[PDB]
Amino acid sequence: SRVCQVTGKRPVTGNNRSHALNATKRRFLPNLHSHRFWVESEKRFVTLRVSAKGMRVIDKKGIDTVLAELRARGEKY
Amino acid sequence: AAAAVRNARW
Amino acid sequence: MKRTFQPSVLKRNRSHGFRARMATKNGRQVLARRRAKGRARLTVSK
RNA sequence: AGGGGCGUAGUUCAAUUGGUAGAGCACCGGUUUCCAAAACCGGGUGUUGGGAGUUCGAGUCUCUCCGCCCCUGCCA
RNA sequence: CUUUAAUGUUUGAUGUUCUAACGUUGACCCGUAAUCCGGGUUGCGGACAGUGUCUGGUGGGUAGUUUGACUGGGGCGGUCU
RNA sequence: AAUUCCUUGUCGGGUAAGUUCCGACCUGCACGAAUGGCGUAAUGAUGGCCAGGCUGUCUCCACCCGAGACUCAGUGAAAUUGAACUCGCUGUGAAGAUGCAGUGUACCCGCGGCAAGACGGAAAGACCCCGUGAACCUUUACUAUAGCUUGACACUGAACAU
RNA sequence: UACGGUGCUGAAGCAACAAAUGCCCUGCUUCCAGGAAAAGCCUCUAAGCAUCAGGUAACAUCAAAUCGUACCCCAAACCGACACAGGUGGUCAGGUAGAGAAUACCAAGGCGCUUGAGAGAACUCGGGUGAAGGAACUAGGCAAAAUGGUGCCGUAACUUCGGGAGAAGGCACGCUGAUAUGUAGGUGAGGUCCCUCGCGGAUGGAGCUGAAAUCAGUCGAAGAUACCAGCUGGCUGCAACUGUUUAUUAAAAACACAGCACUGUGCAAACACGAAAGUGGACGUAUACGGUGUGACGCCUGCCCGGUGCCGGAAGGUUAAUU
RNA sequence: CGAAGGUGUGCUGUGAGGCAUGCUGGAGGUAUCAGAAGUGCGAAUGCUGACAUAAGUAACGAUAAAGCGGGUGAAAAGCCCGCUCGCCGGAAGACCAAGGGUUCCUGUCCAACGUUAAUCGGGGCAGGGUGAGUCGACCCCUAAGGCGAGGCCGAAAGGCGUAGUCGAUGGGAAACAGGUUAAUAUUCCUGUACUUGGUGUUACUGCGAAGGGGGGACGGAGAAGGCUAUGUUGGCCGGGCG
RNA sequence: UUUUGUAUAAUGGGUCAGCGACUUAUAUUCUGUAGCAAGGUUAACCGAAUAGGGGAGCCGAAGGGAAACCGAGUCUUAACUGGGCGUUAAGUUGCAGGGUAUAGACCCGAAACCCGGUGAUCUAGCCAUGGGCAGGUUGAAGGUUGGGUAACACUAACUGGAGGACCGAACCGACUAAUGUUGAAAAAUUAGCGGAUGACUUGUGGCUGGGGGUGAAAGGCCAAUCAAACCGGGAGAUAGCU
RNA sequence: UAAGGUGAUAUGAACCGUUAUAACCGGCGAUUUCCGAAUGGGGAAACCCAGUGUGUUUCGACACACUAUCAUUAACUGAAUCCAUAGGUUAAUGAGGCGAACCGGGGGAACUGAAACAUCUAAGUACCCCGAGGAAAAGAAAUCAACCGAGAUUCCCCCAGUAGCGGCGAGCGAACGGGGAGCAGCCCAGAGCCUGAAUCAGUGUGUGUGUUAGUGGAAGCGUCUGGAAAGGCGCGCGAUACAGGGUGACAGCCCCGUACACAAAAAUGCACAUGCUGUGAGCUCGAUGAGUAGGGCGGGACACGUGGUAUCCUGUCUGAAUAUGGGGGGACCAUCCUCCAAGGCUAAAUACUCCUGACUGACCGAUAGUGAACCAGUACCGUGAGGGAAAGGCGAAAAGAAC
Ligand SMILES: [Mg+2]
Ligand SMILES: [Mg+2]
Ligand SMILES: [Mg+2]
Ligand SMILES: [Mg+2]
Ligand SMILES: [Mg+2]
Ligand SMILES: [Mg+2]
Ligand SMILES: [Mg+2]
Ligand SMILES: [Mg+2]
Ligand SMILES: [Mg+2]
Ligand SMILES: [Mg+2]
Ligand SMILES: [Mg+2]
Ligand SMILES: [Mg+2]
Ligand SMILES: [Mg+2]
Ligand SMILES: [Mg+2]
Ligand SMILES: [Mg+2]
Ligand SMILES: [Mg+2]
Ligand SMILES: [Mg+2]
Ligand SMILES: [Mg+2]
Ligand SMILES: [Mg+2]
Ligand SMILES: [Mg+2]
Ligand SMILES: [Mg+2]
Ligand SMILES: [Mg+2]
Ligand SMILES: [Mg+2]
Ligand SMILES: [Mg+2]
Ligand SMILES: [Mg+2]
Ligand SMILES: [Mg+2]
Ligand SMILES: [Mg+2]
Ligand SMILES: [Mg+2]
Ligand SMILES: [Mg+2]
Ligand SMILES: [Mg+2]
Ligand SMILES: [Mg+2]
Ligand SMILES: [Mg+2]
Ligand SMILES: [Mg+2]
Ligand SMILES: [Mg+2]
Ligand SMILES: [Mg+2]
Ligand SMILES: [Mg+2]
Ligand SMILES: [Mg+2]
Ligand SMILES: [Mg+2]
Ligand SMILES: [Mg+2]
Ligand SMILES: [Mg+2]
Ligand SMILES: [Mg+2]
Ligand SMILES: [Mg+2]
Ligand SMILES: [Mg+2]
Ligand SMILES: [Mg+2]
Ligand SMILES: [Mg+2]
Ligand SMILES: [Mg+2]
Ligand SMILES: [Mg+2]
Ligand SMILES: [Mg+2]
Ligand SMILES: [Mg+2]
Ligand SMILES: [Mg+2]
Ligand SMILES: [Mg+2]
Ligand SMILES: [Mg+2]
Ligand SMILES: [Mg+2]
Ligand SMILES: [Mg+2]
Ligand SMILES: [Mg+2]
Ligand SMILES: [Mg+2]
Ligand SMILES: [Mg+2]
Ligand SMILES: [Mg+2]
Ligand SMILES: [Mg+2]
Ligand SMILES: [Mg+2]
Ligand SMILES: [Mg+2]
Ligand SMILES: [Mg+2]
Ligand SMILES: [Mg+2]
Ligand SMILES: [Mg+2]
Ligand SMILES: [Mg+2]
Ligand SMILES: [Mg+2]
Ligand SMILES: [Mg+2]
Ligand SMILES: [Mg+2]
Ligand SMILES: [Mg+2]
Ligand SMILES: [Mg+2]
Ligand SMILES: [Mg+2]
Ligand SMILES: [Mg+2]
Ligand SMILES: [Mg+2]
Ligand SMILES: [Mg+2]
Ligand SMILES: [Mg+2]
Ligand SMILES: [Mg+2]
Ligand SMILES: [Mg+2]
Ligand SMILES: [Mg+2]
Ligand SMILES: [Mg+2]
Ligand SMILES: [Mg+2]
Ligand SMILES: [Mg+2]
Ligand SMILES: [Mg+2]
Ligand SMILES: [Mg+2]
Ligand SMILES: [Mg+2]
Ligand SMILES: [Mg+2]
Ligand SMILES: [Mg+2]
Ligand SMILES: [Mg+2]
Ligand SMILES: [Mg+2]
Ligand SMILES: [Mg+2]
Ligand SMILES: [Mg+2]
Ligand SMILES: [Mg+2]
Ligand SMILES: [Mg+2]
Ligand SMILES: [Mg+2]
Ligand SMILES: [Mg+2]
Ligand SMILES: [Mg+2]
Ligand SMILES: [Mg+2]
Ligand SMILES: [Mg+2]
Ligand SMILES: [Mg+2]
Ligand SMILES: [Mg+2]
Ligand SMILES: [Mg+2]
Ligand SMILES: [Mg+2]
Ligand SMILES: [Mg+2]
Ligand SMILES: [Mg+2]
Repeated sequence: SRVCQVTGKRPVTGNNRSHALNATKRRFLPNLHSHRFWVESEKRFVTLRVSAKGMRVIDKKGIDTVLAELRARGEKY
Repeated sequence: AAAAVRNARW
Repeated sequence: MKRTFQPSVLKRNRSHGFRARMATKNGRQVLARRRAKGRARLTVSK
């Protein structure tokens, strides 16, 4: 499903407004993209379904550090 | 049941 | 004149039988309701 | 019947819409042609349907009255 | 100050060429007894396509509703201070 | 004319007599060319009209054969029903009277029949109207919205040329 | 001997002809719309065994479990609230007449339909017949009556040459005899030849079966005698047609239709169903697919781009998020 | 020594009521003054039950048709037996599938059920009855389709789908005739067969796959030919002399 | 009952018996009553506990002004001789009752909207696999053999067996009329009628689900219900109407 | 515990017991077919079909056991591709489903009200889905206050229908503060010096108190009416027992009980103590949660509907300071107070009752009370989901009527 494997972002629901404030139910989905991340330690490419916000944290945190948290989370990358 | 007898005065 | 009921044991069991009802949760909720109500005959199977 | 529109030169139409009515054709007169026409020059034409009211003043504004158009008169 | 000629800079506008993201409902290999899927090799495309947020346009495709009253029945006509 | 209001348009054919039909006329209220026009053999439980045959369709009904209806025995419903000792007439009267007034008539009670009335029975009227009722449907009614489409940013980088 | 029964005995048990919709036939011929799968079964070798195992063949032998099996099954037992004039798939298919599984009468077999008995009114239902007239009835020939078979003769406008057409209209039909005592035809024994020999071939014609036609005679009012079994013709509107539709008041001129045209769509197709994946389109590729309108065929389809859509253009005007 | 309740009677108050009694019944009832209410019914085409009305009226379910003798019985138009008559006979006969579930057979009974009576019944009651290597099902095999490891996708639920695994209405081994029970039969009995596996013996010996190939394996229409089921006639056998 | 008005021929009721509709909670105002009184009274809670404790708070004794503020005054205005609102007048807490408010709010009754499920054993379409269509006609293409042509073309005869072809049973449809209309039957029967080798018909399974399906298209059909199925829930929806 | 007993309709038959192996009651075990998460495969639930292994032999077979999926962990093997990795095969644990309400979270209406109707209301309600517990959730201040101070969370009464929100309509509706119920605080983001300290979790070991069978339990006679006395009329007695029920009409003394006094082989709850197995207490010095806070855009949650709107959550795009520093104090700034987010844990007061026991009612008394006082979620109806009834009383004793 539409779940970020790093940040855990999932679809959320909200309202479409209007000039008359009419409210209709809608959904907000993450900007998910399948990317092949190069993990140096295994000299391999591992594919992750990440959001655009998740991509930013990967550079800041390091590829190895995030995966360590993922193994603790048991997400089965 | 029934079917409204079309003895209808229009 | 042919009416709405044409008996067919194979069709009846495949449509409303115990295994057909219990295959899905919605049918399993029918069994849960009939168990809660205390029905003598849970499903249509003999 | 009821409601809207219309009546302006000889025929078809502009109108200004309170203070002095034009255009096209037709008609008349004169050119041109052997002659008619086509063409050219010049020009006269109107109670503005009828009446009664307003207004200093009405073809124009108001109301009836004639004539001619256009719409409606539907549900059981 | 104007006119500004040139000067670097900072943003953009196209065009061209790349590959490395991304695409492949191209080929081949393996998982594999498999027209799925995944991985690998390669080719093609390529900073497009596609997707997310925001945003302009369009949208009876689909919804939620409105569409007055008086009236010698109602509608039409007329009327509403 | 599946289209013509006036209208049974007018003329012709068919009939003794034809508001229909057929042929023309054109004055097309308000036909018309793929929301097709005009024709067209065949086809049609297709619509209209005419003729022959044929007949109880009818003039005008008669008889007969069966099944009910009628009588007897057995079994044994239903819709409906305020209560009834439940007549005519004229008038009155939520304005069409078995029930009021006046008057007339009528012994008590079945059975077979006919349906004029009991505003007969059936079903909180379908037409009409109303409610600031419901639902579907239409659109250049209103407000939205899926979808489609546009651009910015992100996924998304490099070099060069202007 | 208990109407049953039980026990014993028990003749002939052949041929010809006719003949299927069954079998050969999952064949043959032909056509376009081009007509499952898998396993059992047969065969082939890999790896893994090739002394073994395993395979083939012949005997002997074991095993073949479990569940259904009554009865109804076009109906009183199923579906219709009913012992309900309804509905319900397959198999079997006797005799006479007949083209026939139509129809009439019968066989095998099964039934008389679970209130009757009287009476013999009106009226109602289902039928029969009808003087005379023959659509005068009625919205309307509604209904009824009538036509009805085979063979032969004959048959118009019109036509897309197929039709129209069974057009219309008419004639002959029984029975008996003769041709010919039981014909033509079909079937076909015995016998006689031939065979590299059999469920054989060629002759051969016995015996069965058997129309159709003609002639002569004969009966009746009537010979397709019953049942069964087209009414016909003329003009015209609409739709070409076969078909489809409002189960339960509308079967039509409505829908569909072949054909025609426009338009979209280059295949990761358009489009559609799906929050998405995917699927259909299509295992198709513009001679294809989707959508729209028209609706065979024949002769044809004129003028308007102002309005509303669609398509193309992009210079300018205006204009969102953003900055 | 007769409470409530019910049913009469009498008295009494302006009224809703009250008091007392005779009978019924057979065990509860309750003054007074306060307190609390599911506190008072004729109607709502009110709800439930009971009972009327029409009314001993309509109807008693295809116009295929009945009649008689005898029997059983308390009782016979309806049951049993017999003889006639009539109806179906491409069905109104026979055998199945689907579906029903004992309605099948026998004994016994007539309250209810049967549109009447009923001795009868598909009614009540009690017994009995369904016998398979070959018929089916199960089993092997697949169609449409369903489910679906992993997988892909999706707020969750879930959706789709691969390998697979299910799913006949189709494809796959084999039995016929005769006899017999009140009710079953290609199942039981008699007679005569056949099939697929297991095991063992003997002889001869290349076997072998989730793999390959063949086969299974397939339309519509039409045309005959050869046949059988079956029928007819003759012959034969038995019986008949009307 | 509803009305200006009903013996009304306007609605309601066949009858009896039973049941059946102004309630409850909280808050607020008013009246009555009781207590205390310029004061009255507690709530939660504690508590052997209907006591007592708890004055947290609430109302009242002072108002005016938008407010700051002032205060028996105050506001307005620059200011009022003014004017508005106030100042002599007992309240408060229980209990009962009359109203109001929020809840279903006196009871019964919608057509509908929304949510989650159940249905394609009927019917519509489609998919897979099987079956059915007596009999009798018409005689296409093609083929053969002639006649004709240089070869065709063409023509004749004979073979052939084409068709949403013809007549007509089964089968399927349902056009007309009669009956039937509390029926034999909640759509049929009888006599006729159309199709009847096909766009046919049928058996057994399967698939498509409710704003959805399916539809040779009628708003038809989707379990006797369809201009939005059925079941349960929101729900005692709402009902200025009866 | 016992002199009676083989459940009920429901008799009968044949028997078993009587002083303790009848029966009955309780604790702990044994057995526990088939279906069902159903788990060897399949399936039209209660049926069909196996595989492996051990052990049996009458050579026909037979009896047990194991064989689902997923998650986690560990071994062994094992591609493209040399290592590897994916994948594959075993073995251990754990999970699957059901169940009333309450709880947290993910989604989320409409009717209705506004006398119409869009914002709003209904309502974060109904419903769907996920997860957990006996409670859950929340919870140890980047909180409030206001220059005085308070000191986690939850719940009740006030504050108050106030301040505010609102087509400023309908309506919605606090907080501060106060009174109560109940109170409890800690750990990591790191290393030493001490040392096993406190405390917690496992378990045994006793005590105490329950729970799951039980034991004893006081005291009346006469007469009258009457079918029968518990009633009438007399005369007694018990009471820590006059709560109730039954007994032929109304029983303190007839029976069962009640008040009191007692009881446990075995299992188990709770609490205290104690022993082991883990568990670390204290001191010093450090460290102080970054794609986070904040911001732009779009929404949502706070009573607060974008409004001048603080605060909280974030789909999107950005992005700090970091104790010499940050957050909040309802736009915003300064000053001043107060606190230290971006890591966690935590009992009590609170909500609910499918179920167990006892007791209570100005609650019902067979059309009432649960739909059901009765073999009721049954009969019956519907393809199905689902809907859903009617029906109690002989008498003291059946003595249920011999003939
Ligand atoms: Mg109308
Ligand atoms: Mg709309
Ligand atoms: Mg609404
Ligand atoms: Mg009005
Ligand atoms: Mg006319
Ligand atoms: Mg004429
Ligand atoms: Mg004409
Ligand atoms: Mg036209
Ligand atoms: Mg045109
Ligand atoms: Mg056109
Ligand atoms: Mg037709
Ligand atoms: Mg005609
Ligand atoms: Mg005639
Ligand atoms: Mg009368
Ligand atoms: Mg009278
Ligand atoms: Mg009168
Ligand atoms: Mg009479
Ligand atoms: Mg009569
Ligand atoms: Mg009459
Ligand atoms: Mg109105
Ligand atoms: Mg039998
Ligand atoms: Mg029948
Ligand atoms: Mg019926
Ligand atoms: Mg029945
Ligand atoms: Mg049939
Ligand atoms: Mg026949
Ligand atoms: Mg008669
Ligand atoms: Mg008649
Ligand atoms: Mg006749
Ligand atoms: Mg006669
Ligand atoms: Mg006559
Ligand atoms: Mg005559
Ligand atoms: Mg006439
Ligand atoms: Mg006449
Ligand atoms: Mg006729
Ligand atoms: Mg006739
Ligand atoms: Mg003709
Ligand atoms: Mg005409
Ligand atoms: Mg047609
Ligand atoms: Mg119809
Ligand atoms: Mg039909
Ligand atoms: Mg019809
Ligand atoms: Mg058309
Ligand atoms: Mg244009
Ligand atoms: Mg243009
Ligand atoms: Mg009482
Ligand atoms: Mg008395
Ligand atoms: Mg008694
Ligand atoms: Mg009451
Ligand atoms: Mg009353
Ligand atoms: Mg009655
Ligand atoms: Mg009688
Ligand atoms: Mg009568
Ligand atoms: Mg009578
Ligand atoms: Mg009668
Ligand atoms: Mg009968
Ligand atoms: Mg007799
Ligand atoms: Mg006969
Ligand atoms: Mg029985
Ligand atoms: Mg019998
Ligand atoms: Mg009797
Ligand atoms: Mg019986
Ligand atoms: Mg056998
Ligand atoms: Mg068996
Ligand atoms: Mg077989
Ligand atoms: Mg899976
Ligand atoms: Mg699937
Ligand atoms: Mg299988
Ligand atoms: Mg089969
Ligand atoms: Mg049998
Ligand atoms: Mg062929
Ligand atoms: Mg033969
Ligand atoms: Mg009346
Ligand atoms: Mg009435
Ligand atoms: Mg008071
Ligand atoms: Mg107190
Ligand atoms: Mg105070
Ligand atoms: Mg003053
Ligand atoms: Mg009050
Ligand atoms: Mg009230
Ligand atoms: Mg045909
Ligand atoms: Mg035909
Ligand atoms: Mg009639
Ligand atoms: Mg025809
Ligand atoms: Mg229907
Ligand atoms: Mg709707
Ligand atoms: Mg409902
Ligand atoms: Mg509600
Ligand atoms: Mg209601
Ligand atoms: Mg199993
Ligand atoms: Mg409203
Ligand atoms: Mg627990
Ligand atoms: Mg004791
Ligand atoms: Mg920190
Ligand atoms: Mg924001
Ligand atoms: Mg503002
Ligand atoms: Mg505002
Ligand atoms: Mg804000
Ligand atoms: Mg941020
Ligand atoms: Mg009673
Ligand atoms: Mg009740
Ligand atoms: Mg009850
Ligand atoms: Mg009762």
